[PDB]
Amino acid sequence: SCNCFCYPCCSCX
Amino acid sequence: KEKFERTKPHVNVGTIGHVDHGKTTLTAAITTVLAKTYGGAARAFDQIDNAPEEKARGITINTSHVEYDTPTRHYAHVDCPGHADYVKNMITGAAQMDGAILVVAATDGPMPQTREHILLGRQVGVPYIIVFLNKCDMVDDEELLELVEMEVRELLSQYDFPGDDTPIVRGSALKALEGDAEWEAKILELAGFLDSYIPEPERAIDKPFLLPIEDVFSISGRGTVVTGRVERGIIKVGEEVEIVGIKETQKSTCTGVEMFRKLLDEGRAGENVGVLLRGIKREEIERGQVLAKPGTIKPHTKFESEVYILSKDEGGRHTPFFKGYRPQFYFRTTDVTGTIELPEGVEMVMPGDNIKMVVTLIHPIAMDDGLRFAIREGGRTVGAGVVAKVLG
Ligand SMILES: Nc1nc2c(ncn2[C@@H]2O[C@H](COP(=O)(O)OP(=O)(O)O)[C@@H](O)[C@H]2O)c(=O)[nH]1
Ligand SMILES: [Mg+2]
Ligand SMILES: [Mg+2]
Repeated sequence: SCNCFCYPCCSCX
Repeated sequence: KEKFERTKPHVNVGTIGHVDHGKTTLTAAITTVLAKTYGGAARAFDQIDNAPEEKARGITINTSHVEYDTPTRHYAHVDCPGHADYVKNMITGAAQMDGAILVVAATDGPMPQTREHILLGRQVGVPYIIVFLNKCDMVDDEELLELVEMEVRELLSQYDFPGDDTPIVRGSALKALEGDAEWEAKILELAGFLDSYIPEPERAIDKPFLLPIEDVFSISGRGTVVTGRVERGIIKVGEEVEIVGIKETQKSTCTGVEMFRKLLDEGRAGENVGVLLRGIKREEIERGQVLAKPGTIKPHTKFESEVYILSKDEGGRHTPFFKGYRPQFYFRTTDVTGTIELPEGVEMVMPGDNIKMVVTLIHPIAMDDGLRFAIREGGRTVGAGVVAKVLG
């Protein structure tokens, strides 16, 4: 998921 | 100029020891002699002495950073004006020290901050110390020189450093800085010991994988993802992980990694990633737990620490705290209440004090010696600490 340059986030599938 | 590629091994060092023993003069001497001999930028006393303020873990510290090279290695070096700056830097880990240069004036011998910096060095995990016996231009005898050397070795051994094996350079930071070839040679000797005695430190990427968990969410029919910044190491798709702290330790497998909405085969140290886990439910994992290489980290509730309490000016408490103080301990991504045991005969801790504290948390968290933490209380940061010894 969910970030894009540097803040917490994600995904995986 | 190839040095712009930064391919040489990198070592973080610094000058420690009692006020006025010559730490800043030695720092200027090291940059100047190494610039003349091998090439680099020389730094003057005034530039290093006028240390800018820098914020650590919510704490203001005055720190000067310099860099210098030897033919085989690159050094980043820290030097600070006051003893309080060394206390704060060492406890917070704001300045990394792969090795320390303990400066001892031959004229005064070991002094109270000499002992305190060796003691803190041991508690915070400074792994190696080399000694620069300074102001030898003021001591023409040998009975006092061999005596101070002997006292320094015993002092280092008193705090578990190998005093007998410690390189001790007898020099004059001032005379080398003034360009005297005989004294400049003692600076080259010191730099040679930086090269030979301080081993190349282990890079965060080569350490066992660790990720402190922040957010947790499910991807329908694919499993649970945990987000965080990879603290150290690498996680690869297909590798097993342990989920450590707060609750009983669980096992899982990394089945995916994503960063900036791009699916990757791995997550690396310093990267803000999401990690997809096999067979873990959303409610079985939480913030503050860590993902780690199996068997490399354990959960603990009790530990010994070195803590620095913020002064009023640093935005900390205005009044001391006492035994009975049950504040929140901030570890990586969460906070936990703990009970504190102060040293024998200590009833209060004043703002600005640093002390050894034995803490017992209400629940376990993944920890090892050297882990930093903050102390917070309704609703500000009152302290900063480092785990000195895990107790169980
Ligand atoms: N005679 C002599 N004086 C020195 C030497 N190194 C430092 N000093 C002097 O000692 C004083 C304090 O030195 P400084 O580098 O500021 O110490 P610091 O507080 O440890 O950084 C200054 O007046 C320096 O010029 C040395 O090798 N010989
Ligand atoms: Mg200084
Ligand atoms: Mg003495």
